Amino acid sequence: GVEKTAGETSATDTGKREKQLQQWKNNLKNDVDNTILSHEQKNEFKTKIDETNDSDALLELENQFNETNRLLHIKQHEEVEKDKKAKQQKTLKQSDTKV
Repeated sequence: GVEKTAGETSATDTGKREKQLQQWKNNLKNDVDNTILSHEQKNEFKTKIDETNDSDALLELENQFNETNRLLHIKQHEEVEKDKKAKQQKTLKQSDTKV
């Protein structure tokens, strides 16, 4: 059928679906703000979530911030253990008997 039609290709649709998207966008930006993402990363995801009408790319943004947050919980845990169990460094004796 049609392709990338060079002209005045103006979509009169997406205005109704946007209402449904807005509630979903609020949900995603809430989770993004509740997660341990950096100040820049929170704003970074929120911007995309608002600008994206593409439901598939919104599903991708979920996969992205949940991944970023997961990577953060793993990285930051090791950095917490670094200070919390810094017994081979100038630190108090938090002798955390745990692995």
